[PDB]
Amino acid sequence: TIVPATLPQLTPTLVSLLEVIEPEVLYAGYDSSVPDSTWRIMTTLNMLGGRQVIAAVKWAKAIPGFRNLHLDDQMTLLQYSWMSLMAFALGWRSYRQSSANLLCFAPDLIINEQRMTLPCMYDQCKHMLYVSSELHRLQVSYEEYLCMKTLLLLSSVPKDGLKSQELFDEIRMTYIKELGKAIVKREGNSSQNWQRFYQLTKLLDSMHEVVENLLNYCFQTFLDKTMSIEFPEMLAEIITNQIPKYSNGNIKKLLFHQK
Amino acid sequence: EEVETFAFQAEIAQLMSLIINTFYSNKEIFLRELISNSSDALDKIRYESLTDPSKLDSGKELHINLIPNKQDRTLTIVDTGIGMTKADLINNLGTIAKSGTKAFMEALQAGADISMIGQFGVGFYSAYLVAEKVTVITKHNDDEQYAWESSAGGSFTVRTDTGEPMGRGTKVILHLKEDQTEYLEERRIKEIVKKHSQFIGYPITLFVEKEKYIDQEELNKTKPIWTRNPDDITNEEYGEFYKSLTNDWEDHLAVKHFSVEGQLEFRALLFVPRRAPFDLFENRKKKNNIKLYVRRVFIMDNCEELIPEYLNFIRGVVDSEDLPLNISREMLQQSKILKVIRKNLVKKCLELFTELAEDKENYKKFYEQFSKNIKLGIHEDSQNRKKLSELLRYYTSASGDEMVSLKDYCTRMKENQKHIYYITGETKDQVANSAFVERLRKHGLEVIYMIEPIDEYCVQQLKEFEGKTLVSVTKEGLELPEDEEEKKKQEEKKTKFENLCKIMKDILEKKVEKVVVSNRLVTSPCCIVTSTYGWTANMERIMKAQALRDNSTMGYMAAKKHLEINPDHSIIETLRQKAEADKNDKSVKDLVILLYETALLSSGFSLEDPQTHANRIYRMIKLGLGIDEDDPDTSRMEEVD
Amino acid sequence: EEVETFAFQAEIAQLMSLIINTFYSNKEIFLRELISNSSDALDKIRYESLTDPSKLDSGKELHINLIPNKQDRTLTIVDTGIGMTKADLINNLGTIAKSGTKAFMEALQAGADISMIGQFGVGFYSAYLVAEKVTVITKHNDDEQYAWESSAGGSFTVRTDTGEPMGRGTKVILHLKEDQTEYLEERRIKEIVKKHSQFIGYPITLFVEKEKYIDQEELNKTKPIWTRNPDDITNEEYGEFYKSLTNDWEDHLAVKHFSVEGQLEFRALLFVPRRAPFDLFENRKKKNNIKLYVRRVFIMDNCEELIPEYLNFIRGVVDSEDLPLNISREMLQQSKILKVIRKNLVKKCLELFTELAEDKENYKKFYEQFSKNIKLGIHEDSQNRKKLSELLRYYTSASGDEMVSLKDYCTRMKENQKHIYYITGETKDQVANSAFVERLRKHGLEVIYMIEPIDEYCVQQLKEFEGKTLVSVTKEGLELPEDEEEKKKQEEKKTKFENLCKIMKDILEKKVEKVVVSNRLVTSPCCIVTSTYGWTANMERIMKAQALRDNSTMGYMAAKKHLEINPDHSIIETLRQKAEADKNDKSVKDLVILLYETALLSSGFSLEDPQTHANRIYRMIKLGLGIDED
Amino acid sequence: SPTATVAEQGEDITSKKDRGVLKIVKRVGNGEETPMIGDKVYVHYKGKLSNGKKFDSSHDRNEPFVFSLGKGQVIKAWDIGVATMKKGEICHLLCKPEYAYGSAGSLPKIPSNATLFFEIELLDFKGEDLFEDGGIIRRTKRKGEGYSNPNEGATVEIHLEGRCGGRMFDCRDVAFTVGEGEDHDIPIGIDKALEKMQREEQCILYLGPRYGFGEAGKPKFGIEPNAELIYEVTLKSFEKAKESWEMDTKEKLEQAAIVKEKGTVYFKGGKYMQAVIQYGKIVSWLEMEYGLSEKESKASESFLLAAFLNLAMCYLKLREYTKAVECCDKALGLDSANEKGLYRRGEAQLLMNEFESAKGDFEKVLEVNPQNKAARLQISMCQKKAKEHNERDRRIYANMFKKFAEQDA
Ligand SMILES: Nc1ncnc2c1ncn2[C@@H]1O[C@H](COP(=O)(O)OP(=O)(O)OP(=O)(O)O)[C@@H](O)[C@H]1O
Ligand SMILES: Nc1ncnc2c1ncn2[C@@H]1O[C@H](COP(=O)(O)OP(=O)(O)OP(=O)(O)O)[C@@H](O)[C@H]1O
Ligand SMILES: C[C@@H]1C[C@H]2[C@@H]3CCC4=CC(=O)C=C[C@]4(C)[C@@]3(F)[C@@H](O)C[C@]2(C)[C@@]1(O)C(=O)CO
Ligand SMILES: [Mg+2]
Ligand SMILES: [Mg+2]
Repeated sequence: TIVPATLPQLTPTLVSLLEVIEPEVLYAGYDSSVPDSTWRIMTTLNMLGGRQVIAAVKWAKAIPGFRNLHLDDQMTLLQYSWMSLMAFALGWRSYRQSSANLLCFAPDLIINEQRMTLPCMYDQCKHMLYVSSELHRLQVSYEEYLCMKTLLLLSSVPKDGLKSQELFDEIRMTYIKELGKAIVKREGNSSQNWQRFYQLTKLLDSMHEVVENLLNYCFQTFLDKTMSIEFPEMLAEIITNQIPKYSNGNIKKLLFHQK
Repeated sequence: EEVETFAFQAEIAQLMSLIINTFYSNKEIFLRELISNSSDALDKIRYESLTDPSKLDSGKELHINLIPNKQDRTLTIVDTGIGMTKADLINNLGTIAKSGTKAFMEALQAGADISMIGQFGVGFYSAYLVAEKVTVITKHNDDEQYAWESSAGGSFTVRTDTGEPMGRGTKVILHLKEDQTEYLEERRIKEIVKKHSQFIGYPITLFVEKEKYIDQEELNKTKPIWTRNPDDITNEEYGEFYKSLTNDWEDHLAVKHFSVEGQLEFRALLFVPRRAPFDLFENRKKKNNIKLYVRRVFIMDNCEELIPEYLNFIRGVVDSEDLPLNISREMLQQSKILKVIRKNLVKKCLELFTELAEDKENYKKFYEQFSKNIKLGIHEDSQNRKKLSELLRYYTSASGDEMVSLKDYCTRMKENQKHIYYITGETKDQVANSAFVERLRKHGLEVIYMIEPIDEYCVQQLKEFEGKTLVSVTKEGLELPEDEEEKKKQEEKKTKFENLCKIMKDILEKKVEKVVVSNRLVTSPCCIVTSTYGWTANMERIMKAQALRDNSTMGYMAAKKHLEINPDHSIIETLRQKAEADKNDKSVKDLVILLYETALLSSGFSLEDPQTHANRIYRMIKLGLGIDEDDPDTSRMEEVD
Repeated sequence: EEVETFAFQAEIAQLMSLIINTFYSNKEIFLRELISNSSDALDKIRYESLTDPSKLDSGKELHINLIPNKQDRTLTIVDTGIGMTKADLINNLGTIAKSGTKAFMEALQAGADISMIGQFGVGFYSAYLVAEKVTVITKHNDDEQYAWESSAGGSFTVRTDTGEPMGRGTKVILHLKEDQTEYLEERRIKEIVKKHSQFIGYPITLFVEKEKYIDQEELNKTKPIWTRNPDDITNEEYGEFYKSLTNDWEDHLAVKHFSVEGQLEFRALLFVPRRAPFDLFENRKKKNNIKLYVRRVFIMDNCEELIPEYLNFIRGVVDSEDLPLNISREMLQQSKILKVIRKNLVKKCLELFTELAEDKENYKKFYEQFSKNIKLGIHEDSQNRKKLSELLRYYTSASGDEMVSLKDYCTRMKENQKHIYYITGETKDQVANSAFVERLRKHGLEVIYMIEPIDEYCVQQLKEFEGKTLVSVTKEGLELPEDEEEKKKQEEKKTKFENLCKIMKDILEKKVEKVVVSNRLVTSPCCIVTSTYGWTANMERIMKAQALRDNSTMGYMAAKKHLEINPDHSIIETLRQKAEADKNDKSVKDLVILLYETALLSSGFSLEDPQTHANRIYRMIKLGLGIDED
Repeated sequence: SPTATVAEQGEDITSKKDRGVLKIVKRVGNGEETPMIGDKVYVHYKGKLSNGKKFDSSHDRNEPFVFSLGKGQVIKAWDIGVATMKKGEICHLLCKPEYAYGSAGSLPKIPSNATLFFEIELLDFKGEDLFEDGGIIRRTKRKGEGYSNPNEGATVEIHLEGRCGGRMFDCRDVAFTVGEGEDHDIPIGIDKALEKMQREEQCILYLGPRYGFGEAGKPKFGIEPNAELIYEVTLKSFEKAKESWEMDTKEKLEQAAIVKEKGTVYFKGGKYMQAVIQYGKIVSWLEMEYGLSEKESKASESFLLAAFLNLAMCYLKLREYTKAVECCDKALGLDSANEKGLYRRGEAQLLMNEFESAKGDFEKVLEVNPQNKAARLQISMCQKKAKEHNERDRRIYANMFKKFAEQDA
């Protein structure tokens, strides 16, 4: 008798919604008559960091699905991945601003190879430029990039989990689906879309090391008192609260892809 | 070194088995092939007789007879074609891959017009799909009659034919398998024949015994017409053909007859019906009703690759004489060919619709039945969207009661009207009287009324017409080409009622994203609009109603509600003053809620729980009618710590 | 009559042309065929070595090597199988439709377990689909090395092989066509092998150059575990198999390992995913998901005929033996076979779900992702409604947030129920609080809350459950097990209220079929109820929301409406008195309209004005707010 | 292309002679001729690249670009720009690459030196912002350090002119702590204004009706504009407040006890704003994880519950049952039987004309304490008020259907 109608598909908008949500880049820099001393560089970066980190909070709140998570979990995810998100943002801006494996932070702030003078960068160049080099190597587009950035927001959980877990898991699949689409529609490939997806996922999975190593350095810079560095209260509070979570193994890494 | 050289050989026994058992899946095609061989036989004699008329002295009627015989389980096929000499009989039926037909054509001069069906040398043996044994009797003008006979046993024999003379031609007798008698039935025959022959150049007569006498029915009375120059075909002829093919008592609405030359040769006829099929988008069978023929022989149907689904209402035929086929002749070998075919068929359909559109009366008849298909095409086809949009017709606030073109819209637009405005909804009455268009109408701006649920898809994708973008009048940020004085007056109004925006927002914190002072309204105290992104009213209800959908997406895609206030309504002005006097006035709270619930209904949103709206009303009725019968230690509070 | 007898012959030149040009739809298969013949060669030697191990003295590793050579534009395939003697190179490669493999099988003992890929005698030749020249080098244990060569021109040659020794086996070298070099690429090769031959029992290694050195990459690492007795497979093994099979990362939710041994013989693995599937990557839209293999070789992957669409979320494999296949080996002959397979696949899918459901938590996980498909299976596939319906779960008034089975409703039925009551609507809450169920709640009757659009389609087929009739509570004529005394009172009420029934019908003439006194409401003065035969408001809103429409659809499915009056309500008593006092009191006219209009909204119907409703309210507000007329 | 021609033309606006800004301004209109400094200035503009290329950006939508800081913030070209901008001026200021997209630039989209000038129609630029909550007008002369600001808990040294609204008050350099907003009659909104000020920042601060002592009518100031307390304030020095994540576990409990006493005093003194402030510190400390034993955690709960309840009363007097409700809810979440919270929330509800919720809360007060007649009285009052409202409706609505029928002539 009755034949159910078929369903045409509506324009997916999650990617364009994210394009709209993404904030503009903030200014940072310092009076150029001052040499780029270890502590000056760190101070400039710390103030920028705290400002970009707060922008990341409203940015997260604005994200579909994410915004429906219990607020405690929303804030938990921001802390746990704050480094992942910041590093990713930096790596992409770098390689797009210049093919050089430099660090592009702000309209007035570039750290070129000759400027990687912080002990932290010397030891971590292999991790911070891991990300810019790989995104460059794969010639990552903005849109598939944003899809991945969202997944980084969702890349770590407490070892004890989230309260709205049965939403979290949905949100991840939702953006995983969007990343797939972001790849398929631009590459034009079949089996290579499968592989590009995994190649990109592998960044986000290897980035767990990128973060722990960078994280330990930011802990050391804030914890010790050997450099004349000003830090924003925001980052200082986060680190004060984050160090024991890190050291106690209370933060769980997620594995995005195998096969 | 010494290198041995060898020829390739073949094992006949296995080759015979494979042809019979693995090359074909549809037993019925055996008839198709026996007929094809026969039509070549007739065509070859016809050709010879062109320069030597004595060839037909032995008989002039070129026809094919089909004679089933119930009693003996046999089927006889008879023609009057060239026939075979003893030598040819042996060489062509005794050699598995020999094709006399192929050789024949190779033996002809360039310029011959004749196009044969066969070329592979194996079709004959398909007889054994259903036959236990076959017998072939033949007469050639230059020889005696001989009788060929065999089972597919690795050998065959030749006898002098000692029976009746047949004048000329070949008579094929199948002795059918005991369990294959279904092919002996008149109905089944006729169905197979209709399906696979249809446009054979020689008439077929089926001989059926009835109470007895023989009923001689001509099959394929209808001739192909696409083969003719189109200029030469009258409209009636196209119609007659059409009706015959489709068993459509109605005539065609429009037809496009064309050909393509070079690389791939084509001829095709595309017809537009005068009625949409009732099951056009519901039938679960394949949608493309385009049949593909090669050298006038049916090959394929129901193939998605030929046509995009949105055009699945065009009826028609494609015929070519040069495409490679697989061994069974049931499909094309190279699928890239279909890609080319599709590109061209679509291009021409669009030309037809464009031409049809010139006749205003006929276009209306068409559109009424098929506007859904056009709209679907906008949604699915990203390349022809730019042309398909020209075919759309809508009612507007200034069209009276007929639908008009998007072009018509834009040729009436005003110097400062940079945007095209539209509204969507359940029915013309609702949109026409909606609060959302009150200012627009007042200023003389035209609004397109979109009604069908599918209209919601086109509005996503169309974006703009000739550089003029589309604007939904149910969204925030509606811009009108207002005067500077008008803006200043609004600026002043906007610094008033700020307290209301805040108070009402508090009352409604959990209901709306914002409360603002607006200007789209001129009559009505308030309305609900949707923010720039996300589903709008209608879009949201439609999605909720889809039979099959992922409900989790509704936690992402949903409207963001903003409440707009008309500052020049008396309800609003009274509340402004009253609310300022007392922020907790109970009556203010109660009235704000009713305005809100009312606005949702008038704004096209469903209401969350009607057994509240109703209750608010019922108590008001009771008051209105006077129906009041059922409705007539302490210091610890001060302690400081 | 003297009758001449002749044998059949064939023309080799044309036969060769057909072999190359009109049997195949694609070119992937040139490799598929070379590999298949190679694996048989290996299997033959493996078999011989069972009784005579010296056969392997020339080499024990049974494996296949693929060695593309971009520089020479060639491809070499190497095995260590039996190999061929000079005599066989001539008889088997020089004879069209000869099958050495078949003869071998014929020569075997009855108890042999050699599940050989069988054959026709034609397939080697497919090499010429992509090659300009083919060279075959072979070493048989009982002979010297020979080199066979042909361009398929109607001859071939035989040379003594004077090059490097092989020990044993066959090496096939293709010299490729100038314009078909994609077969020299790693990606193309890997796709082909995985697609058609991943379950061949002998390891396949691909040898390629990179910074240089040769990288030896094994491809067929997954075993066809379905060949194993089901009892010996652990859950981890199924999971790993599954993940490799589907390129998933999640494990399976449930699996059924099944076999058939009747006229047809096959085995299958059917997996239920832990998450509803989706198109992560582009594929044929709504491709089905059961693949068919014959003798471990992939044959077909989108056969609609195998299983109903409602079960397309099942992923799986069917591996049969001895089905008649098409000469191209791309299709099955005698499609009646597919019908049989489908029958069995569905039967077992149902057993799986029945069993799955015993685990309440997992059933929930299941049902959350897959309930839509179950419901489609009710609508369709009518012979299975009697079992599928038991898998449905619904919220009911007594369940709180639990969903229950229809059998639960049944066990809780009162002795006076003959009917199962249900209500349909848009949300939980709107249904649960509806006026339509007020007396059912009063008397303690259970009501089922149906919510999804699908439920309306489905409910039409489910007429009866375990002998009980399913009824709706939004239609006129609802039966409740009421006593005689109330019934008498109801008639008395009709008598005094009939005057209104008539007056109200005169008012509001075109909106309803009739106005009647009702016994179903408690607090609402009224409601809008659907006809006994016809469609509910929910059906109308669904149909009126669909993309696929006609005029006849609603010309036929539009609902009739009837208005029901609560006699016992204070507004209603007031109207009776007022209306009788003056039938033309215009204020009655307005009250009648508001009750109707309000009832319309509360009963689930769209209000078409809609502006008028709003305007009546705005007027009332102006009064309430102290705003005068002027 | 005129927009390319001007690349090397114009009057000299400099910081750097070989870079700087080219004044290629077509005209000055309608507005004060004085160059001006100010926040939230919205302007509209259109324009092109110095190489003559049409620019693919927001100016084609006439973007209402906002100048966020008094001396500029986000467009070096327009901030260098603000320094010479007039109201009504239609600017065409072409700024060399040092003022374009910065050392990184906006590349990948825009190279660092791809500069522009636009035809910019300017809005009045005089005056910096006020405040997120309103109540203050702030104007600046000198930026402070930029890396350091006072936070409550820190004593600050503030220079005060002595002036206030054209009048004088006891306005003196003060080593100010937050309690002084009420204790030393220092305009109360200074308590938060100081947290945004940077060390050595010079700012003119207007403390409005509720930010100042306008509403209070303090005779101590005796300033006709008690509601417009405007004068220069310079933050010269300060100490560092120890933050709640810097303070130890016992340190926070000790301060909660100290602050609690201060809060109690402020409450009793009518200084509810300061009481709230002190209790605010108490609660934010106590809400944090301390790592205390179960009995030790009760010192925290005691301080916390008391603060919620004191805050509820402060808010009952300061605000119309807003934060007071929240405070009671928090007090009750912590102690569901604390009759003080049950009662106070019930009053907040009654006092908002929420009769049903008020009655429910008073009924709860009496389950906890059946003899607390305050709740018994409140229930009776809730009932009486509900009756009054019901009667008013009858007076208006009774027989409206007839009234309507008759109006409909
Ligand atoms: N009725 C007939 N009259 C005259 N010649 C015939 C007749 N039937 C068959 N032949 C001869 O036998 C030859 C073989 O025909 P067969 O159908 O086997 O080949 P074919 O038509 O090339 O096959 P295919 O249809 O697959 O291309 C023909 O080329 C023709 O010369
Ligand atoms: N690599 C090899 N080693 C040893 N013998 C082989 C090899 N390849 C082919 N042969 C022999 O040559 C014969 C020719 O069969 P061919 O392989 O052409 O059939 P097929 O490809 O199996 O046919 P089908 O396509 O129907 O499966 C085989 O029966 C086998 O005896
Ligand atoms: C090793 C760490 C890792 C660094 C950071 C990595 C991620 C990042 C990306 C940006 O786009 C801007 C700033 C930040 C957020 C960062 F660059 C700086 O803040 C300084 C930082 C913390 C660090 O360099 C320090 O040691 C300073 O304490
Ligand atoms: Mg033939
Ligand atoms: Mg073989």
